[PDB]
Amino acid sequence: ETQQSAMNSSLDHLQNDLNRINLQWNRILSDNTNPLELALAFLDDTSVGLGHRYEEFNQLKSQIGSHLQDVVNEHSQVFNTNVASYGKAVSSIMQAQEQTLNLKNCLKEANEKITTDKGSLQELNDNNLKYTKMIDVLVNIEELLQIPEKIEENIRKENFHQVQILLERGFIL
Amino acid sequence: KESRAYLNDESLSYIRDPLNGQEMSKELQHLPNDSMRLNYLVNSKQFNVKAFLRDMHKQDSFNDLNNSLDRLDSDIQDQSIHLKQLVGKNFTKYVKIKNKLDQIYKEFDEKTNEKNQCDSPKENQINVESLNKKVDEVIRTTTFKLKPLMDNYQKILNYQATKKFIELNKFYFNLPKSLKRCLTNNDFNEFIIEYSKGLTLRRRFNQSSDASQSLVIKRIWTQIENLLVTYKDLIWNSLINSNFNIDQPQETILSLFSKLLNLENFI
Amino acid sequence: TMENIDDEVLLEILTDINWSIEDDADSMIERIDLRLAETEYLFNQNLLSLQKIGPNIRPYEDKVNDECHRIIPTLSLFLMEMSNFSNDIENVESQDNGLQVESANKKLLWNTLDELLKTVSLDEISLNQLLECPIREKNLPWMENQLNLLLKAFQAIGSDGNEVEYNLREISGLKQRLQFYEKVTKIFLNRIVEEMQKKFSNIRGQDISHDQMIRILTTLLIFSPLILFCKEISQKSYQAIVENWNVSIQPVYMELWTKKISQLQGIDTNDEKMNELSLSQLLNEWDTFRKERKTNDINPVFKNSFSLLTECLQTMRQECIVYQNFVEVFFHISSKHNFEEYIKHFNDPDAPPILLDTVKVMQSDREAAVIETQLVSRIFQPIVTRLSSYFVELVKAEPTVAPALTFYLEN
Amino acid sequence: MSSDPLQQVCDLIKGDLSLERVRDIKEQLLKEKSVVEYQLNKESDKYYGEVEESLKLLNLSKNSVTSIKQQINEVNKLGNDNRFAINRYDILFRATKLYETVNTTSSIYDRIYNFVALMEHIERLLVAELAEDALETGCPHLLEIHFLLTSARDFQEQVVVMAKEATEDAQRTVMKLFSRLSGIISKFDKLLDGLTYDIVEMARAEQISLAIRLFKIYDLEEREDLRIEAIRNIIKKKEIEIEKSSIKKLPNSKNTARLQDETPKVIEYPTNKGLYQEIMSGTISTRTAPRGYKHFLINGINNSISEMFGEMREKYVGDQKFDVLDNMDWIFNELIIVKEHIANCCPPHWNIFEVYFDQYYKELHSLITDLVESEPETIIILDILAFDKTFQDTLKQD
Repeated sequence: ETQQSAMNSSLDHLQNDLNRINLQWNRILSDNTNPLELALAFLDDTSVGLGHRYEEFNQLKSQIGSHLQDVVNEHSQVFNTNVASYGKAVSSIMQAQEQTLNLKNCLKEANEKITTDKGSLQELNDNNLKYTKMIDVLVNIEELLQIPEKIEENIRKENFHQVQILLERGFIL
Repeated sequence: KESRAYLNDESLSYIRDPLNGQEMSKELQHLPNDSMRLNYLVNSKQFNVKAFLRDMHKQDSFNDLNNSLDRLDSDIQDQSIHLKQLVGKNFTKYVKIKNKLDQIYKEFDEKTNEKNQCDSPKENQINVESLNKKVDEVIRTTTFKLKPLMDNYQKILNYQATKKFIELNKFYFNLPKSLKRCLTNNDFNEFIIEYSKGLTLRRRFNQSSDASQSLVIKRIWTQIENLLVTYKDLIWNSLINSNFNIDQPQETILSLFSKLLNLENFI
Repeated sequence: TMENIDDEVLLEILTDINWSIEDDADSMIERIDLRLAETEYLFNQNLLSLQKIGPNIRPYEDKVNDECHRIIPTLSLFLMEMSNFSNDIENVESQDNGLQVESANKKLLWNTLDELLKTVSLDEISLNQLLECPIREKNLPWMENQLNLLLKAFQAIGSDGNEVEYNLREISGLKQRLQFYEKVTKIFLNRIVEEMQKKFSNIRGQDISHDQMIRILTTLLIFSPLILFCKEISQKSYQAIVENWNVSIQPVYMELWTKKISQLQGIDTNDEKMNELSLSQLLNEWDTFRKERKTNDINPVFKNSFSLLTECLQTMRQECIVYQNFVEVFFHISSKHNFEEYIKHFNDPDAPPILLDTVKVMQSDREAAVIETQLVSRIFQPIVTRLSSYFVELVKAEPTVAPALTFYLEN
Repeated sequence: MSSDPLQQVCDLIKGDLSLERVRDIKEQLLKEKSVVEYQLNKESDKYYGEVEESLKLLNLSKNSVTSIKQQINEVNKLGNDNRFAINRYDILFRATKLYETVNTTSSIYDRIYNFVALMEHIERLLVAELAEDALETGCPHLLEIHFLLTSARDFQEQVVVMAKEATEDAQRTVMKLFSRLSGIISKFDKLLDGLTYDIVEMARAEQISLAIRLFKIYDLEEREDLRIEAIRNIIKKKEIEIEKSSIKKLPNSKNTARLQDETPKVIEYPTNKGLYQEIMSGTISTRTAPRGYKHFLINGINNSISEMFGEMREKYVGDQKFDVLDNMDWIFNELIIVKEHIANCCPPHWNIFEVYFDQYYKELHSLITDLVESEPETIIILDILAFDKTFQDTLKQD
């Protein structure tokens, strides 16, 4: 599908190209700028005289208005495309919500939330002061069981009891 | 906080403008930009050419050059006439439809990333600063989890290893069980025979597939070497001194060679 | 066949020994698990307020990034304010009637006719003509064009066919990328046979200790296959030509280093002579001129310190030339983008090592590590004189993004 | 260890060789480690998941927010596409020739400064309508807000007199200043005679269903419009403190200036470095700045018209001994009726609901003085002000 489109350009838009280009001589002659405070001081109000600047200005209103035959539909297009800085920078302000605020503060703060109240800083010690204690339970369960058994029932099978007395030497070591 | 703060005035003005786009050609009695491609007319603040796409009849597999092109020339002709003075001949609103269309975009080269903006609005130049410095601050967090995440993976790795030896009881043992059984009696013979029968179950865990369980391969490897040790012990005994029930020792070399070269026969 | 174990369950069971057997050693694993539990709760409250204030000591730099980024809040509300009020001036400016079918009708005349650039349908001239298998390897029509024609096969959203009021690829999408991915399925099997074939030539490539330099120049002949932006692995297939094809072809390099590195075995027997040179040292010292020189110390001759620059370098083939398999992972799949355009020019990685800012994962370092350490095992004179050797090995790799740190942690 | 020898005392509380009681003591240690690992288990899990969301959002916002400001690289660098391209026509002659006559606002300033003189001399009585209400002016949303927009057209002589600070001439704010004598303070004070007489007209016992509707509607329209207007001028010193104090106070000047900056860094120079953050362009663009005290500074006189009528209804004697809160709390009932009636009238400003609690400052401060010493009936001192404490609580939201 080629989609052959017939706008109003290169015959309409040539009046914007040539007659609004009178501003090279017309707008530089009347010099209708710098500032809009002529008859606020009530002095001149022309000044003088914004007719050739209205020949270029009205050449933008009419000669680029007859050029705006189908181009006042189509100048008329970046109202949803020159707001690309409005779709992003506020999104960058949302990103500044996310990064200048939420990444740094959720980072170091939502990091630092689960803190002491662990707690573990007590309880892992209380685990340790259980655990090693329970270790010295079972090791002292071992050695106190060892020499009473080894000398008793391993009377006969010597050099199997050498293992047992070695383990008592470790457990009391 | 809409003066100025860039968001509440953009939400109020620019997003009250969004519903003004949603009811511009849609509420123009009635979706006059299209021919009812969508009742809600998504979106009409932009094209949304999958939703509102009915500016003329076709709209077909190739006939978008037929009538959608004739929609372009049709409403570009009717809008070439009506838009010549709708905002056309009064083109101060078209000088402003080029001012906030191009000169605001000329300020969007100054509201870009970056380029020749000022450039001392500091955005500009790290747009991936959360990757440029906060993946570097998150690389200080990689120094953090360098301890902690590795602790989590070795943690659940060790718990999964407890699951793994929990998932292997007769096998991954039976090195010292059949090994201590071996020199003990005969090994019963069942403490070699039935022990490597019910272990030949899980030695066929190590044989119904092996890839690449060098753990389980080491298991049935030491099963093999131990079985060879009782083999050469058996024929060493029954050969050299030769003093037992001779039929029993030949039954030992017989059955032990049967299983031994049965698994070597599988090899 | 490859259950939840053998993912270093060997190295898990390499705590002490799987030497008969033990469930006692399983209890020993429970003891090491509680040791890690107190070391990791210890890391937890170490980092929970303390080094979470160490993370607030990081938020000097990071909240400072939120401070230049808080100027980006002023740059973002400055640009968003210029475009907020100026876009409100657009809302009153172009929409004087507004009435977008009377004031801004570039898209209300053209609700679908402004989106009318979908004429590249469909298939399949240059998909197999501009790439026989390829026509490439000179930034040629399969690199420059038929690649980007397969990007047009992916620019065609093959399941977003019509939206029939638009109807761009209603029946054109039935066989656009089905003939472009049928002919490029033949080019895909062509690069798959070029992957097993060229990677079997890389298995023949064993250039210089080890070095797979033929796999490096051959890896230059594979950067276009992984760049190949559709995208490149359409169904996890180009990476399976880079990984599942290199699955067995890791074990040619891994089997190569496996049989290779474990053969340097040579040692002494009994060195009471050198203890009569460090007993003869203190005899004529000091009280004299020393004696020792520093004398032997015959272990300082690199019987095992040779591997500290060799099997740390061959470990840096399992790691850092596997970080030149970070030039062969896909490569470095990035970046060419249409579809072989930028990597049509830029297909030359280092890759090793080189910095640290990423998140990734890899393999092919198990047996070189276990070979280097398990080789170094019965070493009873070391690590007394090898203090800064094994601690330099401990403090080897800080700044890379490779697992050579975990190797240095294994070291 | 220093715990273990103490634990050797704790298990040496079983005897000396006490293997059965050593076993049971080990079961006690197993109970202690058991519960300590239940709570350390789940607590460690909650901390671990906190680290999981912590690094999960440091991830998700490092990457995704790096692609949100880098999505502003995508869409904002897409903003730089049509910078000198867009709108398919003579935009150069649209912004420099057709917008040259936008710098030609002379005759509008002559007939609108002159008509701002004469017609707001007329609107010094017409838009300053009073005597007595006739719906508060009559119709102060027509009248007093006609003096607000007539003072917003004379915010060219009130707020954009502070924007036109030596723009191009000398009589733009001098020959038009005698055109602003009957122009600005005959419109702004006309909106303040209509605003003080609007809220005073809203302080008139009904006040009314159309008088406080129109009057308060002007006193929320020009009140909140004045609030965003002077908030746009204070955000012209805060958008200039954001902008010109990122220019003058970069710091790279580095003197900085003497003496138009520090002070007034950052304002910084009107028309347009000190004005265009409240002026064109600027789609507002004056800021407004009507009316300043419609109820932007005159909603305090409404809740202080029931809290100055309320405080005025004390009659400090207390007319028997403590009848201050009788008429004062009657003006608190009129403060609830005028409050909810005015929020029914005006949402943005003009006594939404603060008249009730302002009249609770009137009844609170009033009842804390009628029996301060024993000057009231000492036998009936606390019963009166306490009876209006709990009863005037129960007569309202309490």
